[PDB]
Amino acid sequence: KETKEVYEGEVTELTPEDKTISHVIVGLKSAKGTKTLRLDPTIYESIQREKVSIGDV
Amino acid sequence: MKALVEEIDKKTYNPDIYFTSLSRPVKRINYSLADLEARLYT
Amino acid sequence: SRSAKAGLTFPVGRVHRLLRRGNYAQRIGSGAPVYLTAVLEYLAAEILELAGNAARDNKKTRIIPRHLQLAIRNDDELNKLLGNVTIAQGGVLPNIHQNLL
Amino acid sequence: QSRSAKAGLTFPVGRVHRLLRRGNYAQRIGSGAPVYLTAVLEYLAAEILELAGNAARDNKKTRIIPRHLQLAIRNDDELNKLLGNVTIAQGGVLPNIHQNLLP
Amino acid sequence: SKARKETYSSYIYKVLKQTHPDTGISQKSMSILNSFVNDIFERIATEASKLAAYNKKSTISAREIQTAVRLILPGELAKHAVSEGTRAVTKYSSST
Amino acid sequence: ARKETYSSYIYKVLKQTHPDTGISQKSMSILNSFVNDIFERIATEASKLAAYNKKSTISAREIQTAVRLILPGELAKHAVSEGTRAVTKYS
Amino acid sequence: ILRDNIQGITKPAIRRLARRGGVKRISGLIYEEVRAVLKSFLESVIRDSVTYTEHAKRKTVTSLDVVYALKRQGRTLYGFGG
Amino acid sequence: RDNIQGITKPAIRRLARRGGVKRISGLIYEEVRAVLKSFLESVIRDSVTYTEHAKRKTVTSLDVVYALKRQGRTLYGFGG
Amino acid sequence: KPHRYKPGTVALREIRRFQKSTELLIRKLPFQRLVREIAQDFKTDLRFQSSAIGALQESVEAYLVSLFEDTNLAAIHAKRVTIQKKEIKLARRLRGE
Amino acid sequence: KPHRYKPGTVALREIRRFQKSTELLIRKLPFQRLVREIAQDFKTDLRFQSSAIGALQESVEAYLVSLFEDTNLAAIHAKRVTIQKKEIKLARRLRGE
Repeated sequence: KETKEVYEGEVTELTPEDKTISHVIVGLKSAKGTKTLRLDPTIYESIQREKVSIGDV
Repeated sequence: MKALVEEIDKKTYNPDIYFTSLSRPVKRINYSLADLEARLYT
Repeated sequence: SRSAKAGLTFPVGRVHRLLRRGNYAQRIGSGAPVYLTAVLEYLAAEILELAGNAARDNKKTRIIPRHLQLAIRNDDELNKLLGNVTIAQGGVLPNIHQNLL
Repeated sequence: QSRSAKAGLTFPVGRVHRLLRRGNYAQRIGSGAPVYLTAVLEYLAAEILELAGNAARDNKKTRIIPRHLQLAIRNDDELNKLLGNVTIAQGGVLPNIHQNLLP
Repeated sequence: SKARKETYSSYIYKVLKQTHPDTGISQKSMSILNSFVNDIFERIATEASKLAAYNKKSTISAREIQTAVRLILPGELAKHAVSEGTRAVTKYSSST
Repeated sequence: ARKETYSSYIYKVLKQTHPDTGISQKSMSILNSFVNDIFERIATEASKLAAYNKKSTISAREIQTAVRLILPGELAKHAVSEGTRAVTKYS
Repeated sequence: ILRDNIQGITKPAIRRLARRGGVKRISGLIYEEVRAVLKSFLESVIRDSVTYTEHAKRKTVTSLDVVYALKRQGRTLYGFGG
Repeated sequence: RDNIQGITKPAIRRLARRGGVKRISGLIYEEVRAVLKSFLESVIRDSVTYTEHAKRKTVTSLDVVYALKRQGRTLYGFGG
Repeated sequence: KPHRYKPGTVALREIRRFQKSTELLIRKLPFQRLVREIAQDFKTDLRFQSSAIGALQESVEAYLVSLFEDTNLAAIHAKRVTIQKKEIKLARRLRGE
Repeated sequence: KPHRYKPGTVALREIRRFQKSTELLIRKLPFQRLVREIAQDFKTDLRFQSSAIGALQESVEAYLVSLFEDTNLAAIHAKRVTIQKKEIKLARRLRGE
């Protein structure tokens, strides 16, 4: 038995932090909330693989 | 282990400046007049 | 006296008689002047140690009212406790504004 | 007959005298002090009653709302200087309009 | 379910009938007047207690109420309150 | 004539805390005004707090909640701890 | 109920309270600063309310607890529970 | 006759130096003199009140300290 | 031809409208959950009467009105019509807080 | 070659000079005739002790010092170094007077 965290939302900004080694803050706009999160370069590389843009769930 | 996902604010968080913090205790305050005037005039 | 067996310095009979003749209530308990001498002894010991260290800062073996003024005003709980109290011959704090420099 | 009618008072002397006895103020209480206190409280209460009464007469109402008492207290200088921190519930504020904000 | 409570309803209604016997008073403003008389009672009572404690005396007379009213009130309210108070007291003591 | 002050008690607590530094007479009068003022503070708050509960008896409960209400939480915390320690050690 | 009830005070409510005070134009940080002053004020009164409620051996706060709580602070709130 | 002018302008200048004021205009001495004129009436009137209640012809230090007691100022030092 | 007011007109009639009203401008339920929210971490499982809530809301409303009047005069001293954060810190600090 | 200071130097050393001194800045005789002058029209033929005059002068001096500090911060809020009459009315009115 194990618990896992689930994140989802509409992508608002894909931008480095302010200075960098290339990480990307992904601002996920959900319905009931808006939060920004910082990710690893590998999951950001898969984000570049999925060909997402501004406004994709 | 190392979390690949990190929640972060836009205004409060900066990637460069990282800061972490937590009979009667009382901070030490110098009652010297020349120390306070020496601090305020430098 | 009952101050030495309880670890007190201020007398219990003077405070108990002052509460009796001070027109506060009809019945007066026995632990209330002991509690009052405990609180007044702790607070007076606090002003004595803060004014004592404030006298130790300026290299003087006597307590002037300026040492008590800086000892009270430099503490946050003493300034919040007594904000309207005017101390004679205590002076003011060396507060210099930054924009006037 | 109570001693309020022979002295020209409305508030009772026995309730104020007993309240001063059981209020833990002093050991000995005089006899003219509750009469003086009912005189001062009767004059002041009559003052608020006539000022709030005329303030109720200004807005053409036969009942005293707390706004009439609020304007009656705040419009007087001695009542504002006497009570400056007193907050009146459902009394509103004064129509204070600044001159520089006008076009 | 209620035993008894004390208020100034009939007295404020009687002075109301003495000043302007047309305008009525609501219950909430009557409670505000009850808080007013109950507050000023503690004001002149507490000032009489401290003023009696300052003179090293255990007796509260009309002198302490007179100088207490003269010290905690403006000169108009203390002047007319001192005049009407001394008038009611000296008119009271003349009956005997 | 006689007068009452806290000179020997403040001198004794002075000898208990730091028995080197002396105290002037004027600052001793300021401390006398301080203890004489806070005595009227906790005494008056005990009188009004005893009057609020419709009781004619002032106990250590009224001094405890009075000290807890008129002081900040540090001074009321250590004053309540040392006060209950002195009272429970006394009884 | 237990999570961020400080945001329940709306911005047009602070705008109406600014209209009561005679304010013409209102900037951005006024609602946050007024919300912070209200947040300190409700602790400053409510803490004394829990103090008198704990001393009164009661589990329910009454009007005498609020009026007597504001009595020692010099505010002397009349009206309800005088 | 006009003892209110006894307070000199360099005295108010020194009291401005105690408060951290750099430059002082012209009406500051008149406004400060008026505030002091109202203040001495506001304290001295209560001093004559307590002196008249005390059945005394001489004002003492307890009259001044007890006069400033009810106003919340609580002046310590002389006559505490 | 649309009919619009110039900026500065509706604020004056809002002053004339709300300054004649003695009603409360804050709703009962967010103030209820706010009072219970501050009362949560002090003492658990408390109760509140039907009274003593409009007293806190009344003193909060009138005290905030007087604070907006003193802060409004502080913004008047700055020779402008806009209220700023330093006006709230100025009028808050100069009142003895 | 005369030696003169620039405007703004002697005020700072006057602050350093007087802020280290606890002496009274008002003389005893104009305050004496002033106190007797206010005491003339209240009660005729009064007496004053040798004490209770430096208490009024001490509370007047320290209260005027705190009023000059609050008025000085009020002039600091106006983004200038000069004190004005509206600063005294502002810092006087905002303290509850």
